Amino acid sequence: SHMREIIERVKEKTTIPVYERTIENVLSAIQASGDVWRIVDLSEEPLPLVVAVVTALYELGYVAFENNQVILTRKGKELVEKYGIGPRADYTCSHCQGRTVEIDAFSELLEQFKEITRDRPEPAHQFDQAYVTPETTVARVALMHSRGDLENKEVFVLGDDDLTSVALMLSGLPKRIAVLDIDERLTKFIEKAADEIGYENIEIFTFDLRKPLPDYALHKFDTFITDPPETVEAIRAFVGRGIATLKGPGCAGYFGITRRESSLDKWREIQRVLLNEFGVVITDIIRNFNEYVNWGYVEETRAWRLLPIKVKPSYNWYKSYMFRIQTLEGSKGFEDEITVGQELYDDEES
Amino acid sequence: SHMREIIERVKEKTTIPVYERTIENVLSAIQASGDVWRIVDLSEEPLPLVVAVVTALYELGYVAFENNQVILTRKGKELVEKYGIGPRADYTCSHCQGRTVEIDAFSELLEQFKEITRDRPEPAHQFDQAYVTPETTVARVALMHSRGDLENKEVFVLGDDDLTSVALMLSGLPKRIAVLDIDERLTKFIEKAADEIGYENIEIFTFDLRKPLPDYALHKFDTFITDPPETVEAIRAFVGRGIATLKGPGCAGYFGITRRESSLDKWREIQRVLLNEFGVVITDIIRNFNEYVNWGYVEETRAWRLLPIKVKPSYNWYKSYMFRIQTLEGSKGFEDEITVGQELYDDEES
Ligand SMILES: [Fe+3]
Repeated sequence: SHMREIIERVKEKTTIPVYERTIENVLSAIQASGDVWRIVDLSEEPLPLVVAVVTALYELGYVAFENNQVILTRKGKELVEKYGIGPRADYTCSHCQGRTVEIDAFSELLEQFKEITRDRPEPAHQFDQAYVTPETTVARVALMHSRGDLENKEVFVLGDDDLTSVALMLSGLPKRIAVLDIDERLTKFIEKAADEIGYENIEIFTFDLRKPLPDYALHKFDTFITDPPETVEAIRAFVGRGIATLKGPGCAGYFGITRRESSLDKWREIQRVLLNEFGVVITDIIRNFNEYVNWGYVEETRAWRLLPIKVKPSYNWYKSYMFRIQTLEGSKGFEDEITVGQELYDDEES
Repeated sequence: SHMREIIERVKEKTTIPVYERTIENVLSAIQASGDVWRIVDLSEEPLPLVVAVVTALYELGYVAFENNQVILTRKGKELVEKYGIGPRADYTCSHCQGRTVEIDAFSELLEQFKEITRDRPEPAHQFDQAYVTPETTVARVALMHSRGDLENKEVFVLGDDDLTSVALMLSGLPKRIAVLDIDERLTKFIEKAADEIGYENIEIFTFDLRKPLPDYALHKFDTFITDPPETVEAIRAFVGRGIATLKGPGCAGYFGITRRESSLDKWREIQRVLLNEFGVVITDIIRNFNEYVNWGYVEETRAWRLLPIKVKPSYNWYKSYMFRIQTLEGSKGFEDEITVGQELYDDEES
């Protein structure tokens, strides 16, 4: 009863749920790659859970670390063989990078975005607070336009590390754009890009999000976009605040949810929030739509700290799914005070 | 108050919910195409609802029918300018048709599936009883394998007009495949294909789906795939039964849901069944992944019957979204006897 032993070992190391499928996913990934960052990517299990699993595996003799790779031992090869776990294949589409949309027609926008963002603020120095690639940004415009959520729409951008607002301005599509960010380096940069483009229908909000929305944000938008912190409670706050900015039925929201930091037991809870507390409908969930830029900022992670391989990731391993929602009769957002501080941003899953 | 008048007119014609966004979707579609089947495709509103809308628009002076095309009158154009409604754009990826998966690595499977099915049972002559293209079918295999849900897995195929089991047999991936279908022309053909391929791990079930699952199907599979009829009650039944065939947490379901026949209010109800009745998580929702073959079998539709345009579709206009779900701790299917009748394949959404 090999698998049962592995499961119990991993459970000693985390409170995140552990299933056989968990082990299997990791095992499958390992056979495809020895790179820890890719293992996390391919397994689509949360980072701390992969670290727990890999640790449990090593402890029990199933894996080794050799020439800086994570690898199956003789005993490991027997294990995957016994359970019929093959290496994880992938067929992500090479032109759209799995995004479902192609950006050929936004070639000029892409280029103008890369140029204008030459000296954008540098990212915060954590792997999970990076901004998305330019291609992601432009692919988001493409998506949102193709669903009819941009042209002559009033669009609210809640947090804009990504500089989605800049893209939106270069698109010429919206009627107006509001951005909420207290990062004054961001909002200043956004202003400058606006002045440079001559775009007049942009506004900067700086209210406290923990506080009820002001009357100039409440029910005043057609579409919002946000990237919430990966906790249920932050998703409720950020997405629910986004929903509360919407006018009424027929409006759209876009946001990112990761497999890197949120287990599928957490995803279930997030989905029940959206469908029961808010009463909206999820119209799209697109795997790895969002690709985050990698600067090697992983040195605080347990993966870096406590595992013997100390190789930085060599590609944009950190990706999130695009969720699209739409409002309907009886939909609602989250309008209460957000009464938890920095604890909003972490949970039991690290 | 133009818009409010149109909404009222449309509500006289249907019990499906009607929003300003509904009208907008349609109007947006009309400016992109005059082909009624394309209008339904681009608007992503259900067929009868689009009919209602077009009819209302026509009655109120905003649309006309000319050269077999649905077009805007002068008064219509003034309507869309006033409300800022532009033509619907689309950026679906050319290479993968939006599926997120490319099938170049499956060129041999594709060729073999087309050859082996040259003489397949001809479709039922209902636009919505069609089977999917070969490319759809191969793209499903790629998708399901990329998530680790095929290789040495036991796969339950509930209804198989699409002949997925045949693709799956040619792929060589699963440990075993069971198909439930009472259309003996199909199951016979599946047997013929299995014998021709030499595949021995295929089984045909024919039990009554309304009756509780037998002990040889209950909790015996790793993955199921089904295309349910589109009513809340039928998705509860078909998807729920598929879930009751799975072993436990960590198992996968794949099925199709359309925008053609199910309003987004309906999708909300559907996802509440999945998240609250079954306790499953939706890991992917990919628009138009499934493309159905068109043979012009639309003569029963209101669209055909009552509009002055009488052109048959010139392309594969009928498409559904791919949902993937995964089981988790506390997940459950639908194990009860179904007492409701054919009443299950019919809803007020026509
Ligand atoms: Fe593609």
